[PDB]
Amino acid sequence: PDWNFEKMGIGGLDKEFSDIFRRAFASRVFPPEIVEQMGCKHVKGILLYGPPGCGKTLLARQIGKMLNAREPKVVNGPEILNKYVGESEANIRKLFADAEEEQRRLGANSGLHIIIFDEIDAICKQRGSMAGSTGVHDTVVNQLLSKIDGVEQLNNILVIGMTNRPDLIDEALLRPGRLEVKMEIGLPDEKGRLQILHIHTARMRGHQLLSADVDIKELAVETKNFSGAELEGLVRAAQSTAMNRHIIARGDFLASLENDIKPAFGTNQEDYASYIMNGIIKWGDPVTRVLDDGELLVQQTKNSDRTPLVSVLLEGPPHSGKTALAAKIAEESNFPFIKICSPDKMIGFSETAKCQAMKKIFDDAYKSQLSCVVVDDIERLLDYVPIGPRFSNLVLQALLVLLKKAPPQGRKLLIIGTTSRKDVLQEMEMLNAFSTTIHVPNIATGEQLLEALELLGNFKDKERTTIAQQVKGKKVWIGIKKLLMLIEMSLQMDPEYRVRKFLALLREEGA
Amino acid sequence: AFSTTIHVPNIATGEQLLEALELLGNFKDKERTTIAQQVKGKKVWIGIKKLLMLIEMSLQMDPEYRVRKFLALLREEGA
Amino acid sequence: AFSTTIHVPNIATGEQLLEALELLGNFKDKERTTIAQQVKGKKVWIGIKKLLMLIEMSLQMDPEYRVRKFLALLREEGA
Ligand SMILES: Nc1ncnc2c1ncn2[C@@H]1O[C@H](COP(=O)(O)OP(=O)(O)OP(=O)(O)O)[C@@H](O)[C@H]1O
Ligand SMILES: Nc1ncnc2c1ncn2[C@@H]1O[C@H](COP(=O)(O)OP(=O)(O)O)[C@@H](O)[C@H]1O
Repeated sequence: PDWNFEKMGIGGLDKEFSDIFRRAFASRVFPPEIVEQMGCKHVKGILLYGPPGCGKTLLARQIGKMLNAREPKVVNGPEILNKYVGESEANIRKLFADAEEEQRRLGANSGLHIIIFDEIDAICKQRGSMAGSTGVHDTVVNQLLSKIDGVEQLNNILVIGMTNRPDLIDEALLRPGRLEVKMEIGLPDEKGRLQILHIHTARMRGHQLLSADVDIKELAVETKNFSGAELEGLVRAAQSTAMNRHIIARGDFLASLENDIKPAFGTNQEDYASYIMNGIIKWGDPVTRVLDDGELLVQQTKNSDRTPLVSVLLEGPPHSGKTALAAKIAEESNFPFIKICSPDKMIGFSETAKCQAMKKIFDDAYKSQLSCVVVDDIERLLDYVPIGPRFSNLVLQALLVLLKKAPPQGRKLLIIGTTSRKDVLQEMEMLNAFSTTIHVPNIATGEQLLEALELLGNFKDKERTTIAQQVKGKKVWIGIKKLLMLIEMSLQMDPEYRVRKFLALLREEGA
Repeated sequence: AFSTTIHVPNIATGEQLLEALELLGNFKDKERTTIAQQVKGKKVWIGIKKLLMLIEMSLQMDPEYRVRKFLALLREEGA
Repeated sequence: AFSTTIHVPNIATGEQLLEALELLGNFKDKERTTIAQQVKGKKVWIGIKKLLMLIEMSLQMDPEYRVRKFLALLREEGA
């Protein structure tokens, strides 16, 4: 048995490699004298899927190193497509034909010619047969499988499939014998990451550049979700500070410093700022009780085995910063995975491009254990307008099934809408699908207003005395983003005229 | 085009509802009995998949306020 | 554009019904005496392609509740 992971190359996924070893590759490592009776033909092909950056391509070559081929030829799918019809399929034919010579020449004792596809998922779209929608590339796959399971079948081969979209592949491409067996890779647990860190450090520890104040046990777990690929870049970044340390003139952690730089596959901390200008200004009880409620039912999820999915939307009148509150609710529990979906970046897209950004985000999210995702300004991406009813049916349809779509077993998430008007939604039947709602009343009163202004501190006691004298009495109904807007508009004034400008403008709010 | 149809009734009855709690065991005898005093001679029309979210959302709470918000959020739906 | 039409009628009479059942032979005369006394004087609008579902869907029950369900189902459509 040659399958031990004390060999350094990869780690953390030990069970999955064990499995392929268990049922996939046992035939090829066993004394053949027995099986030569049984005539058991080997797996010709295998599939493994998972997130992109989790070190799958070093598995394949490692089994090639483990059980020696001449060498791998690795290819990328898009590296072969041609406008000219003949060329693309022919390339594949060359790849296979390299082996057939040895197989027929040297019979059935030949060594493996191994193949790897970096991503199939474009080429292996599931063709379907009818007069229309035959397909664009539906004829390359025929040549492929005809090589795999075809006439003059060969036992001289091994082929590795790779994808991040396992469901689009045709079911016959992967029927048993052509590729029988599938494995899932999922983003590694902290144990796998401490192994990986042991790996990439193993030279540094030996060369003793980094001798001190370095613990992988904490430094692994402080990140709950990363890809093993980024960590090597991280280690390279960790290597960069010692070289950026000698710009001034034997190694230090800069990891705690640099982790803020890195966009993860998972959570990001640097996207708040555009959404959070000012932080969370608590003007009164409703604000704090709301985000307290957020902190309340988040625990529901994290402590629930029977409700993986939960959902709310923060409704309220406009310009109350519901977006910001949702962002804070995300930021409050230090989740593994948080992400924004917003029209800001999906701008100027068709009804089926933004959908494919959205399915991308959630199926990206499904495979994390615990997550919080947020969608802002539902009305906008739904492309709602009152004059005419107009919207894209596609979007809400594909959205609400996701609100009713449970992720795979053992993974849980909550989802957050910021919709500012729900009458449409009640009419449009998204509101029965959401579990529950939050009214976010905008500030209704001056006694709360001046309090907030004291928290900001723009205005003096006299400037504030002005307000306190004139109106205690009105109930002003105002969204706060507008408040900030016009104080900044009055903050520029002749000081004597500063305040009553604010007041006069403020009395134009309506209702 | 469809041959026949079958109406799944939603759960009208408090007793029937109470039996499910009795079945699931999310709630203890003391509170369930408190509900029995509270809700009987009563018709309640709420969804099952709604119920799950209710009992759990309350089941994460401190016990004193737990049931109180439960039936409050339940009575949020009259019919 | 159509040169002519044909109205196809739908089964109007327990008479046509029960003789159709004489034809199929699924139900024998004894139970049909009951169904006779049930249909006479009343009108029926149902087409047979739906009937031929009702026949077997009732058939799969035990014989005693057989015909009572059959007609009791047909109450819905006949009304
Ligand atoms: N606790 C708070 N109360 C009120 N406003 C806050 C609070 N915390 C932050 N904000 C402010 O909310 C503003 C965000 O704007 P806002 O999200 O209200 O526009 P919007 O509501 O998305 O627009 P629309 O009303 O069309 O949805 C920021 O300036 C932010 O500082
Ligand atoms: N144990 C491991 N787990 C995850 N990733 C690893 C591990 N060991 C190495 N890696 C990194 O995983 C990366 C995989 O990159 P590659 O396979 O080229 O892109 P993709 O993973 O998207 O196909 C490699 O660059 C490698 O540095």
